[PDB]
Amino acid sequence: LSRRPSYRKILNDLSSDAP
Amino acid sequence: LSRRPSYRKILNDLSSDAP
Amino acid sequence: LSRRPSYRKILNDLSSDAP
Amino acid sequence: TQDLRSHLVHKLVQAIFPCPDPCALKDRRMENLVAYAKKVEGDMYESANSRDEYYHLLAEKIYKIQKELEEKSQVRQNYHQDAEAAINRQINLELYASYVYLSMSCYFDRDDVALKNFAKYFLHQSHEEREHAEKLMKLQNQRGGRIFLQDIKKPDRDDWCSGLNAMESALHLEKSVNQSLLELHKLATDKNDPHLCDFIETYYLSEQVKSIKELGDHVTNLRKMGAPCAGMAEYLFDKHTLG
Amino acid sequence: TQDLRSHLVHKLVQAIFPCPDPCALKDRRMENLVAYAKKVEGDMYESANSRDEYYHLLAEKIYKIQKELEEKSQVRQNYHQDAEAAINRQINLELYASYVYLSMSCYFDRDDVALKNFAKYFLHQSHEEREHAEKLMKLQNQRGGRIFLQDIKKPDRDDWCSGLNAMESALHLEKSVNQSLLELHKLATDKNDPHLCDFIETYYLSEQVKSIKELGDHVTNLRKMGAPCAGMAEYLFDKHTLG
Amino acid sequence: AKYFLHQSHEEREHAEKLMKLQNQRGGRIFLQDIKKPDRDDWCSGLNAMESALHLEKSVNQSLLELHKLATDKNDPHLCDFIETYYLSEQVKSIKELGDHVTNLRKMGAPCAGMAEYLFDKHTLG
Amino acid sequence: TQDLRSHLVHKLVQAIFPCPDPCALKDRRMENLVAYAKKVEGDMYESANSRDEYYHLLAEKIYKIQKELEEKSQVRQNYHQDAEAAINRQINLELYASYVYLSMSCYFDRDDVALKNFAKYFLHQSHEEREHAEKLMKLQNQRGGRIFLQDIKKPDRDDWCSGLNAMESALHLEKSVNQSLLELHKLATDKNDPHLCDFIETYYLSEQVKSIKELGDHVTNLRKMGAPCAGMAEYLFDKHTLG
Repeated sequence: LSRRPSYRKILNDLSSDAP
Repeated sequence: LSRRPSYRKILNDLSSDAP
Repeated sequence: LSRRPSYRKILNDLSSDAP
Repeated sequence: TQDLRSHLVHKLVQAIFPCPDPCALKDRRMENLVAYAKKVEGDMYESANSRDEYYHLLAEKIYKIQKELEEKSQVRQNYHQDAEAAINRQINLELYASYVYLSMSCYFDRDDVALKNFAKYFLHQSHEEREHAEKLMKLQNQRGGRIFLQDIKKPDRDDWCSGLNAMESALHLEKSVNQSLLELHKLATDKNDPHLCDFIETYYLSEQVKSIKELGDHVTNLRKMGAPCAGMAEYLFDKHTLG
Repeated sequence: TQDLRSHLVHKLVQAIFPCPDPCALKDRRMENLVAYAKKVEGDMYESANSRDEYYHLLAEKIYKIQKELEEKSQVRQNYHQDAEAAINRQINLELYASYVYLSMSCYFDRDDVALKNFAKYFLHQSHEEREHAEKLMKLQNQRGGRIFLQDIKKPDRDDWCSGLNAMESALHLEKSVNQSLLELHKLATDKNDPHLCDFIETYYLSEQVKSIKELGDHVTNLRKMGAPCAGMAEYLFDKHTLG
Repeated sequence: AKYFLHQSHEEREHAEKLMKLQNQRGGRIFLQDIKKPDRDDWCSGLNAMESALHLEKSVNQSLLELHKLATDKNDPHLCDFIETYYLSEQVKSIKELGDHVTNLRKMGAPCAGMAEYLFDKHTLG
Repeated sequence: TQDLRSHLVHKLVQAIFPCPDPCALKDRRMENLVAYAKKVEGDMYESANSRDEYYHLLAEKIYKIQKELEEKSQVRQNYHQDAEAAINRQINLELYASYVYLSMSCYFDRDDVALKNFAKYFLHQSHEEREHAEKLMKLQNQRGGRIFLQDIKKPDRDDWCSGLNAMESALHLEKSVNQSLLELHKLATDKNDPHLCDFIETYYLSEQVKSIKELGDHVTNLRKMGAPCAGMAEYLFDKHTLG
């Protein structure tokens, strides 16, 4: 889940890439 | 206009910040 | 074809060897 | 939307599995893996609603798949994921500080500034921060924690005004680094990690305190002499202190 | 949408004008400037259609305002904006290469790799790239061109597989750097700039060719000995070549 | 005065090296009259630095024109030697003169004799 | 015509394919290759007219077969075949110049000449040309270009008359080398090759100009003193200049 920073990292990456 | 790279820089910044 | 020097090289070699 | 889907389907085959090996193993294993990836992504696409929820579910599936294929290090002993995240944030802050110091060094060595000693001091500070970041990375690698290097942020102020504003920004950056180190020490103490917090408070906090004191002395000198209210004070501080 | 508007209205007062001076001048000038900025942004907001076109018009207005307040350097002689953009792209590529080399150095010095000589070589290469980037920045500052440091991209492959893949990636990166240097030389030749292109082809291309040759020799050795098909070849290349 | 004498010696050595390079290539050298400075009284220090910077910029422009003429007239050796063993020193001198002008403008010269004395006893001292 | 046909049929098996490998692979592949070569040469012989056209067609077939089996180097970046041919011609000219200088050194150290300093100077010049040729070969190998070493031509004048004629021949040879270097620089500039032409004009043209100037000074001294019109001038130039 959100226990690792790669969660937020991939979330921000997908929010920046996808409109 | 688009003669300087800061054009594209600010354009990409505004496209990434604003939805 | 004649785009590489080995063309002229082999041509001169065959002209010198064969009568 | 074709290039976006192509990038999303080409990045998952690398995020799930690293790199295969032709000579050691075979080649059908990577083919079966990419086939299973295509199958699962098609099943997730056929059972979706919009666009953001599908991407979130795909990211969650990638995370769950990576939960097994981790291969923990044999040297890892008493280390939590919160400590790893704190070390990653500290590394990012150190890289940002090094970038800011490099920008300051490259801003003062121009022709409109003519301050070579300030540029040399900023370059030395950037080298010290780079060495500290490399030492932190080496210490994290010795403990067995993973390092995920991300993007390095740029300074929000490209034009550092003059010298007093640059010194104030450097002091604020050093205070932020000290606060981050204190938070890291507190997290290591709360999560049972005496070695890391002790090393941080021994071989890092002293240099941070010395740098903060030096920057405070420089700010006091610039405020008492007259900077940037007069170019004479900056020249004298360049030719005397950092000279 | 309140925080976004607040950030947009707080960044323009810094993008238009740099920093004022209380002791040298007064204080009413900055107030008049920020009042005029608020007036013009309100006039642009009252005469807008959607959201993206308003932001584009605001960016164009900021650019047009910055067109006057430039203050060109007195040392600038025969230099075009295309050369400045090329130098900025080269600096960004050098920073990316330094980041990739640092990641490679921090990936091999772990416990699951146990290659100290490879880590030392990668650290030396990263230091060389950093020194080359600093020299390029100093040369650009001596000519009078502006330097706009942006974000540094991260390596797309966090896990560099083994050693052969890392060497191939380093070779591809060196080839890309050489291509960028060739493009910079061509642009400087077409835009009448013999000094910059000559300095690039003299004090940079030789080191790039040497690095490409060394990486090619390393790849050939790893392919002939047997890497990553066998851990013996990597250990012997670590203890002999880079040892 | 010592810095200006060193710069004059450097320019003299560069001129002698150019003459030797021209003699090695076989080109004739026709030495003519040497013009005098149009400003006998160099005002103070800031005006002298500005005049030196303008002179260095003119020398750099002449070197660029020479390089362009050698490139258009098929002469890679001469233009390469000029852009390698001359343009670097010219850029360094231009940067140093720009730094000196910036220092004189920020400190206060010739608006105050203290700035000139401090720049004499610190920078060139 | 039996030995000629035997040589022609024994050289094609080496010109088409280099060398096989028994321990790594098998042995039937080389047998199949030589069988296909015999079949194609028999088919070309059965469908021929005279003798020269058959040899030309065989050479063209060998070239076309070698067009595929090339294995380009991974370090090759921006390099044309015209540049390779120019480098090969320059290497041949350097070898010819080294041979001429060696002949001059071995012609003056005899008993009928008695000029040891001239022989030492010619030997030093031959060593310098040999080192320059080796450096050119190394630079070509670093870029990835192939080197096809051919026969070295002999000096057309075995008896170099005396000293003035030898100096004039050396000056003409240096002028020819300089013209070849200028042509190479022009070809590299027209074919987009700044690195090679810059290296040639930096680390080679200076030595060529110095050698041309020294040879011109020697010719002027021999013409003013009186050589070969009197043996006193040669002895004094041997015991003073090169002494």
